[PDB]
Amino acid sequence: MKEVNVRESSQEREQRIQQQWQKGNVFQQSVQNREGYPSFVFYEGPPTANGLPGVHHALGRTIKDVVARYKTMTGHQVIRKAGWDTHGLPVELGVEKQLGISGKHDIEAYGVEAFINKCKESVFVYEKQWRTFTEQLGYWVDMEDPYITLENSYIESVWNVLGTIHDKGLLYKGHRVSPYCPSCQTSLSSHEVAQGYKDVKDLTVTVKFKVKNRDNEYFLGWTTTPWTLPSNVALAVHEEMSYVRAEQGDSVYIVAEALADKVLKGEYSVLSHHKGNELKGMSYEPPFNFVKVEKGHEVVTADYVTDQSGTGVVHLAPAYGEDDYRVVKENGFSFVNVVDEKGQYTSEVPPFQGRFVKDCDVDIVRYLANQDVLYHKEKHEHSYPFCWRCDSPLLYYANESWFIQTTALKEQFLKNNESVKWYPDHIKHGRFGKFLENMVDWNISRKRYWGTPLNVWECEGCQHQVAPKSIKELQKHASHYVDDSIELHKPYVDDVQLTCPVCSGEMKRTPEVIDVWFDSGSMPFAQYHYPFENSELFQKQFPADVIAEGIDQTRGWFYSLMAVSTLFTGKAPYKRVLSLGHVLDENGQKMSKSKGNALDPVDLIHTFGADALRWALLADSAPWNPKKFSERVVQEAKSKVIDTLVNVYGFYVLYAKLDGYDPEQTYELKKTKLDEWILSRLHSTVKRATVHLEDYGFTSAAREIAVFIEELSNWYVRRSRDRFWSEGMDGEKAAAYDTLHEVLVTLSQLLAPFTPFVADDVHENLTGKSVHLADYPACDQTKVNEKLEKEMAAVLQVVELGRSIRNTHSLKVKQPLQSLSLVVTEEDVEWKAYRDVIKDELNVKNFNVEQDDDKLVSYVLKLDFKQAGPKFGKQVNEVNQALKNLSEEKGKEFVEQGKLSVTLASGENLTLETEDVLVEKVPKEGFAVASNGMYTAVLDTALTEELVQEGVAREVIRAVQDYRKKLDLPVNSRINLELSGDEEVQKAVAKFETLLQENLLLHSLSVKETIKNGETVKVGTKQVVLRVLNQS
Ligand SMILES: CC[C@H](C)[C@H](N)C(=O)NS(=O)(=O)NC[C@H]1O[C@@H](n2cnc3c(N)ncnc32)[C@H](O)[C@@H]1O
Ligand SMILES: [Zn+2]
Ligand SMILES: [Zn+2]
Repeated sequence: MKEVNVRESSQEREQRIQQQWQKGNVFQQSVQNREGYPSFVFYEGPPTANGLPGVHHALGRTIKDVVARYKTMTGHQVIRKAGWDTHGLPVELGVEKQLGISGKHDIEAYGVEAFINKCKESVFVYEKQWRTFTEQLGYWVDMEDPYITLENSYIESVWNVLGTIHDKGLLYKGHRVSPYCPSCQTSLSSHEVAQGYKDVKDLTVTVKFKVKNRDNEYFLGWTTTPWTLPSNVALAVHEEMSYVRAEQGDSVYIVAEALADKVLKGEYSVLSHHKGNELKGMSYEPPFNFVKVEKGHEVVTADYVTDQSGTGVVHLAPAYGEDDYRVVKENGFSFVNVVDEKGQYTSEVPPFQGRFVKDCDVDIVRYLANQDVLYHKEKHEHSYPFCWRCDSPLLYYANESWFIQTTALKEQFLKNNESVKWYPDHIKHGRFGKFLENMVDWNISRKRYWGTPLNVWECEGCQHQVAPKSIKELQKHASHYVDDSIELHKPYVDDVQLTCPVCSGEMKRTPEVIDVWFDSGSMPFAQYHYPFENSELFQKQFPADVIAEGIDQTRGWFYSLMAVSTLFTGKAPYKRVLSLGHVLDENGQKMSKSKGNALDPVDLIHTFGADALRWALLADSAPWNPKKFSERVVQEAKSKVIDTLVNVYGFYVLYAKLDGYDPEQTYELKKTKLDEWILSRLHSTVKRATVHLEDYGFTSAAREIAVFIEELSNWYVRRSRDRFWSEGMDGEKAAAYDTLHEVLVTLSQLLAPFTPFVADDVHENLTGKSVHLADYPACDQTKVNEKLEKEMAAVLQVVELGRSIRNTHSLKVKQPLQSLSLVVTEEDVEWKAYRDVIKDELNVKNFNVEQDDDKLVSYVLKLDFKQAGPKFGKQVNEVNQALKNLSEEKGKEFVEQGKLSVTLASGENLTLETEDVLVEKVPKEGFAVASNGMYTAVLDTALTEELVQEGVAREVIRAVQDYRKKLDLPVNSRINLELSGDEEVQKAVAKFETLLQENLLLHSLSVKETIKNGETVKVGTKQVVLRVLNQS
C-alpha cells in the first residue's frame, strides 16, 4: 500500500484515480469480465446537445451510474453506450439566436445547408461539454463510441422503423386541426403540448347574432376565443335541448331555456319554447362581414353543445377547433381560414391584417360594441397551451400533417405499461397512465430543416406513397443515381426523386422532418443500427431492464420509447422505470432559465469532489419528489462522510507501515468486544444496504452506510487508537489491524457504486485490485451479533446523556467526577461488560446501576393557585410557604399517601387535597440528572479538592506530553522534567506523583521555584513553566 501523507485535494485524488481508470481500461474491463454472466440491460437517455450541463443533470447520471455499477458488482454484465440527442426544435432555436435570425424565411435566406452546418457545429461543442462533465462525475458510459441521432446509421434505422410502421397503414397524412406554434411555425405533438400549459386570463364574450328574415330577433352566440369571430361559419345548438325566444326591451333574443335567467338580466319575458332541431337551418348575420362564406352562416346541430355554460348557441370557426371542423364538414359548409402560418390575420380581415390573433382580443371587443352586436364579456382563468421551446402561446390550427396512428394500438400501450414496474409506483397509473388513457394520434411532421427527414415519397401523378426503409431501398426506386454516401438530411434527400411503381410518375419526398422525440424513442433499435447490423447484440440488449430519467419524460422519452416500440414491435421496450424528481434552486426549477437557476457542476466537482456531490444527491433526500439542492449539503457530505473515510483510511495506512502489519502474514488475533461490535455493524450494514439497493432505495442505503461510517470513526477508531499507537505487535494490536483492514476493504466495496473515486482509492491501495472489478460484498451472518449491537447502542445513549449533563453544568470531561448512577427500568443490558467504557468516556470514578431513583431524588412541594387559590382564601400564601417549609420525608410521604395537612403559624392545621399541591422531583444535593425516558443518568457534580487536584494532575500530564511532541523527542527516552508553578499545582503534582510517573517516561521530575529559559504553558487558568533536560 502507498501513503496518504502528502496533502491531496479532492480534485487531485479524483484526477489521479481517473487516470488510473484510463490506463487500466477499468470501465471496459468491468464489462468484459462479466461476459457469460446474466445480462442487465440499461438504456442511456440521450441528453440534448443544446446547452451546458447543470447540477440538476447530475442527479440522473449519478443514479444511472449507481445502478450500473451495483448491478455489475452483483454478477451482471451491464453494457453502457452513451447517446446524444442532436435534432429538432431544441437545437434549431438555439442556433437561430446565435445567428441573429428567426423564422423559416430567414433560414432559407441564410441557406438550409449552411444553417444545418451551424447546427452540427453547435451540438458538437455541447457534446464535449457534456462528455467532460460526465467523466468527472464518474458516470461510466461509453462516450468514445456513442450513438448520435444525426449519424447516418442511426437515421437509417429510424427510417426502417418508420417504413415498417407505414407498411402497417399506421403512418398517414391528414388535414386536421392540431396544436400549432405560430412562432416555430409548425404543428406539435400531444406530449409536447402537455409540457407547456400555463394559467392565462382572457375574455369569453356573448355576441348578438341577428336573425335574417326577421326583425329585432338576435341569436345569443358564445365563444371563448373572440379572435375567431371573423371566421364564423355556423352556430351550433343541441337538437334535443330547449331554447326560448325571450323579449328584452326592444329586442328578442334566442337562448337556451336553462341559461336564460343567467344570460338575460334585469328584465325579460319568455315568449315561446323551441327545441334545437327546430332552430336548425335558421340564418343570421356575422358579427364581422370581412370574409365571405359561400355555404354557411346558419344554425346546425352538434351533440357536444352543453347547457351548463355559455348560451346553448356556440360560434363555430372550422379552422380553429376540432369540433368546429367536424361539424362544418358534416353539413357541407365552406372551410375558411383568415390566419397565416405566423399566427397573423390575412388580408381577408383588413383592420387587423398582419397582427397576431391573440393580441387582437382587446380591439375585437371594441369592434363588437361599435357594430351593435356585443352582449356580454367575462373573465376566464384557465390553462392554455404554450410552446414548450419558445414559450409562445399555441393555436389550434387546421393544417396538413403526418401522424403515427398510436390510437390503433392503444390497448397494446396499456398492456405494455401494465408490465412496467414504476418508481415511484404512482406514476404508472398517474402521470404516465392518465396520458395513455387520453391518447390521440402522434403528430410527427415538423415544417423545419434540422432533423430526421420523414422518409415518405408521394407520386405527383397518383399520390401513391413509398417509404424507403434503407439507403438501398432509396437507391432502388430513385429515378437518378443515388450515391452510397448520401446523407440522410435535408436538403440532400430533397434532391432524390423516385419513379412511381404504379404510374411511373415523379415521386417527391414530403418536405417535413420528424418530431425530435421520435429520434430518441427509436434508440433501442437505432443505437445498434438494427436490423442492418448487430442483430444478435440487439436481441441481447432488448428490452431494457431499467431506465432512469426525470419525470418530464412521462411526456417525453418514456412515452416516445413506449410508442415507437409498441408500433414497431408491439413489445414494451423497458421493464422498469425510475422517474426522477427535478432539482430546485431554493425555489425554482433548475434549467437553462433566464435566471439560470443551475450551478456549474464542474466547479462543484472541483471544489468538493464528485463523490461528495454524488453522496449529497443520493443521501440528502429521495429522488422521486422535487429536490431543493444546496452547495452546503455537498460541503457537509465532503466533511462528514468523504473526509471521514479518508482520515480513517489514512490512519490505517500510516500506522500499518510504522508497525509493519501485513494482511498476508498470519498473526495471533485477540479480537476485543469493540472489534466484534464494529464487525457486526459492518455486516448488518452490508445486509441492509443490499436490501435497499435491490429495491432501488439509494437514499436509505446511503443513510445506513453513513451511520456505520460515523460509528466507525467516532467510536471504533477513536476508542482503539491506543492499540494502533502501542509499541508491540501483540494479539490485541493485530486484532485491531485485522478488524480495520476488513472494515476498509468491505466498506469501500459497499461504497463503490455510490462514491466510485474514494472507494477505488482505498480498495486499490489496500488490495492491489480495482474495487469496480470486484464483487459486491456478502453479509457474513456469523459475524452479526444482534445482542452486542443492542447493548452498545444503549451504552452510546448513556454516554450521550452523561455528556449532556457535563455540558449543562460546565463540567469539562477532563475533570473527573465521583460517580454516575444509571436508573434502568428493566435489567435488559449486561451493564457490567461496559462499565470500563462508561467510566472512561464520562470520566467517573464509579458507575452504579439502580432499579429506581429513590436514593437519588427528593421532593419539594408548592401550591396550585389555579386549583386551591379560592379554597384557602387569604391563607393561600401562608399555605404555599408552609408546603415549601416541609422536610424531605414530608414531601416523599405526600407523593405516597396523596393526602397532606399543613400547620400554619397560627397553629391552625389545614388539609391539602392531592390536586392542591404541585409536586416537583429534584435530584439529591450535588447531583444532576438527564433522562431520555428509557435510561435516567444521575451525575455527581460535587467537586472535592482531591478531584480538582487529580484534574490538575491530568492537565499537567497532557501539557508535558504535548511539549514532548513539540521538541521532536524520541518516543522512548526518559527525560528530566523541570516544572514551575504555584502551590496549587505543586500540591497536585506531589499528591499524584505516581499517576504522573505512570503516564510520563520521566527519569526525574523537579519542582523548581523559577526556571531559566523555560517554556510557559497553560494548565487550566494557571501558567506552568516546563523544561526538559535530556538525561546523560
Ligand atoms: C431522456 C432525454 C430526452 C430524450 C431529451 N434529450 C432530454 O430531455 N434531454 S435533457 O438533456 O434536457 N435532459 C437530461 C436529463 O435530465 C433530466 N432533467 C431535466 N431537467 C431536470 C431538472 N431540473 N432536475 C432534474 N433532472 C432534470 C431530464 O429529465 C433527463 O433525464
Ligand atoms: Zn414555438
Ligand atoms: Zn404514381
